[PDB]
Amino acid sequence: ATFKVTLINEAEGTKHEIEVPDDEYILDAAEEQGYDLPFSCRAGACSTCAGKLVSGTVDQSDQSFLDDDQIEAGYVLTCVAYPTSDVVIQTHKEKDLY
Ligand code: FES
Repeated sequence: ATFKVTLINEAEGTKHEIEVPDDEYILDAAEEQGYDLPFSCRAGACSTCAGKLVSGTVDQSDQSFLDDDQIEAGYVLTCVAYPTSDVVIQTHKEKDLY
């Protein structure tokens, strides 16, 4: 399957839509589609690529940085997240972390 992923940059007031394969991480699909997003480690072990879910679900089983409460709050490391449905997510949310 292929899921629609909506990227929202609150500070910039932008909204971009991408199509993401069920077996591709969101960050990779975004870049391929023309949208560069923040990243550093690209391995699920930092917070640079953090985003926050608005709706939809992801599989980010490979991540290691976020604690359970952060995940509960809707945080996602885009570099290692696969969409599991259509998703609405806010990007550039690193600063929200502590
Ligand atoms: S860039 Fe480090 S966890 Fe995604």
